Amino acid sequence: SYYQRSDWTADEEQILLGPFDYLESLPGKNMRSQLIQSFNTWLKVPTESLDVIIKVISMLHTASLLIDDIQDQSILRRGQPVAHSIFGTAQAMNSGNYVYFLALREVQKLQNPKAISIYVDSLIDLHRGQGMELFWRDSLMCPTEEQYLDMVANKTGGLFCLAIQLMQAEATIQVDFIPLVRLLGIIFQICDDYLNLKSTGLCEDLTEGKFSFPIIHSIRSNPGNRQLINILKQKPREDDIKRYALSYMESTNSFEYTRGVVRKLKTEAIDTIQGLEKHGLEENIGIRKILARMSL
Amino acid sequence: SYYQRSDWTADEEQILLGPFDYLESLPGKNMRSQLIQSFNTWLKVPTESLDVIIKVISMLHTASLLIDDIQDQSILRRGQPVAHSIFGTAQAMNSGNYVYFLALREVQKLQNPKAISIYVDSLIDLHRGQGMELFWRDSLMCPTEEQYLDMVANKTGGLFCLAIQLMQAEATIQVDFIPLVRLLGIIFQICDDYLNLKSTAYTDNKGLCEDLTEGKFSFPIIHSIRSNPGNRQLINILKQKPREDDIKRYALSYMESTNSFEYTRGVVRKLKTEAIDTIQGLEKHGLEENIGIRKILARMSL
Amino acid sequence: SYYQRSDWTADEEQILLGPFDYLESLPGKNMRSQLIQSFNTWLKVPTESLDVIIKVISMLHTASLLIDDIQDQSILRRGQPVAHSIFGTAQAMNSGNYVYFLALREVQKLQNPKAISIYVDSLIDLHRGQGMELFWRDSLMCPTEEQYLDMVANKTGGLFCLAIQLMQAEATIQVDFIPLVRLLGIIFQICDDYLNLKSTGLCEDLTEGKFSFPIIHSIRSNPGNRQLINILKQKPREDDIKRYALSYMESTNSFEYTRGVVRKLKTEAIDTIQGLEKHGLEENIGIRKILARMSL
Amino acid sequence: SYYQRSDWTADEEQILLGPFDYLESLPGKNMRSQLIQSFNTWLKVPTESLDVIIKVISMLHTASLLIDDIQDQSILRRGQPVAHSIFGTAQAMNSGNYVYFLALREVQKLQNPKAISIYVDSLIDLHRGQGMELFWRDSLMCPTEEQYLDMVANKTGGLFCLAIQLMQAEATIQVDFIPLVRLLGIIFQICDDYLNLKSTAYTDNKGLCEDLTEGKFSFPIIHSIRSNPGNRQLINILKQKPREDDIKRYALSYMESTNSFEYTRGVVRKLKTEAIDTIQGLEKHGLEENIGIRKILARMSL
Amino acid sequence: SYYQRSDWTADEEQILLGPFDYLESLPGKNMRSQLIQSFNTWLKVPTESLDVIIKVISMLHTASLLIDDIQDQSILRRGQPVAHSIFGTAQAMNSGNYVYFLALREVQKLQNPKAISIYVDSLIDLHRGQGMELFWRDSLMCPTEEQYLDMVANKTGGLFCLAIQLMQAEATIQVDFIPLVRLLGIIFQICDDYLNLKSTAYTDNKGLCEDLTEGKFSFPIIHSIRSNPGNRQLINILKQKPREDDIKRYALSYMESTNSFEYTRGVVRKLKTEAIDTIQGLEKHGLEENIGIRKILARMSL
Amino acid sequence: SYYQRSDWTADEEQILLGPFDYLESLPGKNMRSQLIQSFNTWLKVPTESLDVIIKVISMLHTASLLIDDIQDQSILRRGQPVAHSIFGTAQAMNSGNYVYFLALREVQKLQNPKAISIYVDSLIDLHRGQGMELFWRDSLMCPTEEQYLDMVANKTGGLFCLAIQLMQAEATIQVDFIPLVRLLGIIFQICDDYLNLKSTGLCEDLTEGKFSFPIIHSIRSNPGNRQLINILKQKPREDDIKRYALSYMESTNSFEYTRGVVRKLKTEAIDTIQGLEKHGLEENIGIRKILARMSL
Repeated sequence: SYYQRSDWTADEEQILLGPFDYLESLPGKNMRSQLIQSFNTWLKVPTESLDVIIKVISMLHTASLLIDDIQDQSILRRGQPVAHSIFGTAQAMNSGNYVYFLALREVQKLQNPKAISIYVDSLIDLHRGQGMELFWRDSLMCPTEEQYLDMVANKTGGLFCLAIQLMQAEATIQVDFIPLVRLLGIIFQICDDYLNLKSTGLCEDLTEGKFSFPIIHSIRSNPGNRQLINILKQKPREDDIKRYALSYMESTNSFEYTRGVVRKLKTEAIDTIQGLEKHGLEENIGIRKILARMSL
Repeated sequence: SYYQRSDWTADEEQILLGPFDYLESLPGKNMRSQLIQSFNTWLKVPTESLDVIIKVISMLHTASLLIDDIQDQSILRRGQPVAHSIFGTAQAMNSGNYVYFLALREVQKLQNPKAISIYVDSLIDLHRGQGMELFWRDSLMCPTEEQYLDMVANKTGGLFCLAIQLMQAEATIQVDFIPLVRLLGIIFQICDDYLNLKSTAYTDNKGLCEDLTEGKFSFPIIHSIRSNPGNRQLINILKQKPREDDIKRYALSYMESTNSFEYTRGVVRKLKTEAIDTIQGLEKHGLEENIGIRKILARMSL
Repeated sequence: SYYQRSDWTADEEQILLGPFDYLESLPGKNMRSQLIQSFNTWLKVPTESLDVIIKVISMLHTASLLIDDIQDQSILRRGQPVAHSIFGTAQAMNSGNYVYFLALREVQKLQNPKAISIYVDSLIDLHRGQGMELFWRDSLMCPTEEQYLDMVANKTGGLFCLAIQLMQAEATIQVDFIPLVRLLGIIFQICDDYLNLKSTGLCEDLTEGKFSFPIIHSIRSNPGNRQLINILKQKPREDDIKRYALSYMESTNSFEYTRGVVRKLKTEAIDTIQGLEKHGLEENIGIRKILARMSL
Repeated sequence: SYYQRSDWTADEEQILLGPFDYLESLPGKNMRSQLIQSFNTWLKVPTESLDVIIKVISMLHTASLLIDDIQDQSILRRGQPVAHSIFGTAQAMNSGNYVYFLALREVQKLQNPKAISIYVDSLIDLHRGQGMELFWRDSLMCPTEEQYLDMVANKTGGLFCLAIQLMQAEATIQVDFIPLVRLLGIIFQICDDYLNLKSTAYTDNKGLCEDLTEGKFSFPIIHSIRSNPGNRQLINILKQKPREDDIKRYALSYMESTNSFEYTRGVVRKLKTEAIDTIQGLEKHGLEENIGIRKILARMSL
Repeated sequence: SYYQRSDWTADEEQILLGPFDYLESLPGKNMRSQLIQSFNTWLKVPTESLDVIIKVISMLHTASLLIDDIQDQSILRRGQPVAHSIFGTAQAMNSGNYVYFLALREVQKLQNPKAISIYVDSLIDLHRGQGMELFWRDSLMCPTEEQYLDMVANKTGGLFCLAIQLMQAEATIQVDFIPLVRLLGIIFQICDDYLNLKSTAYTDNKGLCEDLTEGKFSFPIIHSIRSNPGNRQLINILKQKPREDDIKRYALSYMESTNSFEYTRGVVRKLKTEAIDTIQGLEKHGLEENIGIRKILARMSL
Repeated sequence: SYYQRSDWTADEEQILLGPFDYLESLPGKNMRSQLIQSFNTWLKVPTESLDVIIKVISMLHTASLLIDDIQDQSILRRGQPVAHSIFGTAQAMNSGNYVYFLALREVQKLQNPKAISIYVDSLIDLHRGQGMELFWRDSLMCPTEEQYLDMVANKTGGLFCLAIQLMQAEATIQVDFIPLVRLLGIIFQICDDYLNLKSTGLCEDLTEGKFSFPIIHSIRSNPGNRQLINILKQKPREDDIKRYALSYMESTNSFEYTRGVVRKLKTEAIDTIQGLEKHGLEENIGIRKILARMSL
């Protein structure tokens, strides 16, 4: 009687989604979507469910950008200012975790008894990946390549795998695509690492102190030289430190090593793609295109 | 194959849970699990289900402390360092949101279909309340008391309501206890606001007037700001996020001049009366007299 | 006997006027002066007094730059470093307030019983304007256009009006020019706001968190979007935040809105100028030129 | 018309005066209005004029505290937060200079033509003294004692001299009291310098040795620096602007080793003797014996 | 000629030595010059040579405090400000390395050719130990206890060993005392590590647990970190370099739970027993019983 | 028995010399070496000793760069990032002071009874010079030209003189070259000061607050203007402050004054060089080349 509970208003949603709406208004390379499209060539998910899945994955992806940019302490995002440099850390963080749960509500629309478990297991894999990455960063402990790949499997596989698993759960065909999906996420992340250092901020991964795939190679290629790992500790904003690091990683042949690893991995994926097709699946051009987009 | 997927190990769980386990080992008031037990006098949920519910609510509560101490830039927690000042904010944040989803997995063990929707709706309300509170905070706009209470109902209420709705989902009695529990969450939050400013117990556990340092528009702060809009001293103090004891001291003195601490006591007094009436009303409809719930209401007092 | 009061020396003046002499040595757009010249076409102030007034207004103008640059936390001034980044905050502040009172001593040379009251009322209007502007800035409270204009009347009218009022007090003609003078100061300030965002630091008003005329328009044009007002709170030094804000203000048509307001205001001034001339005043080319200088 | 000029409102005055009103409500020593009253025994200015003078001098004094606390980067004021740490420096600064001109308007009410020139010359001296003090401060050059006293005569003296010159302008007696009042302002400032370092009353009101934190070349600091130029410890401490109590403590200890606090007492002793002689001299020329002025001199003592 | 070379003056020495002289005037424990005197019972170095040795070792010790307080970012030293917080780091650093070479010049006065090589080898060991300690520090890698003891032998041991090797070079007795003195330097450093955390005497002289603020992997810290690798709380605290007393307090509490302070006492106990055996062994070979050396061993104790 | 002293390993040397090895891997203008070569035309030091001396001087020079960059708070070094911005202050400092003593061990290889005294006296002169320079900087006390030159004699003469003195101590000829060596170091330092402000970071000496030769001239040329010395106090990172200072030093004719001083000093050196040659020394082309390299 003294307290009268009010309904939630459009204006309040608008406030809560400010950081989220901002990010969504920035053009990006929409690739989770193309990945969904080219797996749908095989899975043929009914349209009403595919739209639900696409919206769930868009939401989760954007929400996790809000959070990752805060936790990585990035400065740019699709070339425009990072969401929390407009709205502040707290509202960006909370906006993104809010969207995690709007997405779960959206997922409930599949009215599929397995969809909740699929969502939970992905979000758990997500944070498990991002947690091991923060652990190495904060401890200055360089992982092995193998350790890095298991982490990437979790933390970039998480949403890749989430999308395809939901599609699988809504489709009639019972082929297991997840191993291939996980490969593509690993390739995607390794390419990302490479492009962050070699492509037209300058090497934001160095500023953030991240043990990325080529940085790992360079540090371990000659553990007697501690210049690179010490640069990571400094978390350098300066272009002159970054340019020096870049140059040292050239001397260790680490960009050549990464290119050859991506080559080896694309070859496994094509081989795998051909396996599924030699077993009664339509030839998939769209997925070969996706895999060509990653190349460097 | 080049990639050889591996199993998650206990050593890795331990890393992921470091911040959470740190917080979990500092002693707390356990209001929430005592509130559950008082309601279980009426709802009589079996032990197996009730352990799950208690575990889910305490996972979610610790998790959100992890996150809220970061977003509030708090310094102490249970009179000990905030988790993120040991582990850093990134890992403290990630561990906290990780646990949100460990708790979702945990509530699946009820194999109750209403349970997922209850969980979803409550996490949503949590973030809605927290989101409006940060909005006023960052914009320097003082809410009305009514707006404050709507937000508290979502933020603090959302987790009280989650605990009792899960119990209701696990019980066959068709009484709605949620209004009562929501009322208790408001009373609890207003008491918390008052104590953040007026007690050596909380001033030893979170700092002298940490709500001032954070710039939070709490219940007595709102009252004192709005009771004399021509004086901007208090809201300017909030803008400054003072760590100094002298500013906080002056602000506290100012709020006594506005009779705001008395105003709050009076409000809490009216709400607790409403709470007792509600309890007595439920009991006048077949329920046994509930001493535990009277004792938890009591232990929210000044 | 133990204390012997010493005279004030040229060397000490030189110290006290260091920040002031520095600013005066930087070329600027000298417009208070042209405004005085083109009103003198009508007022014909005797030369000895006009020189006193010109010196008083030069002093006050430069002194208030010393102070405004500190209070706004600017970084550049006429392209060169801001006075307090050479001399420090305290000496720049004190140098400027010192000059306020040297000017009052200079004003006493008019030996006009009204001149002191005119000076006091202007300096009061000055600080009243700058105080409401700090109040909105520090409180994140966006004023209305109407509120902003009353503030500008006070805080840019103050020295405009001061100059013309002294001239009026020293002249024989009794025409009231102040309403027109105040209009011109409002036009001058709105143009300044526009030029601060669209012209060749980049949008120093965003860094300073100022509710300027186009920013006000943009914020209020769509109060459901809080991106701009939140950028103001951040007080951004980064060019990427400023560029984004700039772009958002384009989308709200706020530069088009400001241009049309300045158009409307120039038309009132010409109309007013023509009124005074249709009542026995020389046709004033110089003031029409001044008003053309503001255009955008 | 598009522009519709509006009147200044009381709500707006209140904003403009927030910092000033804040300071004005913290209790002070009221040396200045007591000094005026002692001189009024001799000058016998009518109440109406004397209220104006007292109001002008207290407006100007509060205003310049607002400004000086910013320029000195002070932390406390009358044992309370500095105005700018509630209101921010911009508004605190603007409000302070605003009041300078409210006071100019206020002194116009004497309708005394000498009054404007007196006001102008004193504000000029104020800024000249403050300006030399910042110059030594920022350049790390220690003045001589003589230069220090010239600057104090302008800075602290300028506002004592303003109060008594306005009274002289409102009186027909043709005695010059300004030399005496200037002497009193020096004594007052030297006492202030000593007490900033040597008293729990001022160390509770402005902090432990706040003059050190600010880097001010005060009277005992100058003496101690110059008495042994081969030791640069003290002047290097000034350069550092220490907030830590340990540095300030060490510096205080150093200045005792230089007998600087004794040196100051001795100087203050000589000046107060000169002050009494001057008073007795004025009284030996027709003026009634002035007990009040003897009591204010007394209450400047250690 | 345009350039007219000039002589170095006492005024300039005084500047160069300001930081050094500041430190030199704060009272210390004088362990090192007492250790020299105890060994001189056996080595019986003439007074003239022994004064030189004592002067060289105390120059080098003060110099390296100057430098180590900067590199460790220490706050207090002998319960007084660190030299560089008066003089700034540049001058404090330069003065300290200056003195390293004044001491080299000073040791030349022995006109002993072994002396230069002894000096060189010890300064080398100093920097080797300090260098490994910063390496672990900055990399966040906890050494093993064995690696810690190797580093301590170089860093703290290097200056004990320097003092006694110079004495050996000035004596004709052909006994090797260096193993014993190195052992004493380890015991001394482990005691220092323990006391940095567990005594109001050292907590009043260097701060509450200043080793935590600095991130140093000291003896009990290493033990406590390594005794439970699954808990990363302590090493994460080191990473944070906490100045707050609450974090340091929690970390201290954590290390008690790991029984690390007991572990250290036990280690120090074993080393002191080894030290006594060594002494007794040397004495069983012609040397007179040495009470002084037993008393300095004693005064390293808890 | 409980403690077992371990030997020092290559891996540990590698750690301790990390900052040092880094610096040595950056190309620099190798001039201490050319100075040694062209004095060896006269001194003809036996090869085995000349190599020892060269290594000692290389070590000391690089080590003192590690330290000076920390104490000056520089940011660049031979165009690449400064050593302590990779390794941190403490390890760079300690790496450099370690090398001081490795060099002393190296010097012992000359097995020359005088070499230790020569080393000590140079290192003392070094720190005496750098100490007076920090004293003026930290006290804002502008030295006289004459004071500055005595300081430079110590702090840039120190290693110049050290090199030639060791060569002298290892050579058979007994000519005293030190006065000429000291002249060349003074010329070298004055040229350095000039080039730091006029040459293609921008005026790092202003950022560091250094009283260099032209800055000294400018400040003292008109002590009534305190703009330059106040810029020094600010230690400006901004290019706009530096550009303004640069311009003010132009107006004081201070770069013209420095060029004329260097002219006067080169003329003394040539005159001195010709003296030594008119007394039985080979004509030295190499040293005239060195002296031409300094020119501006």
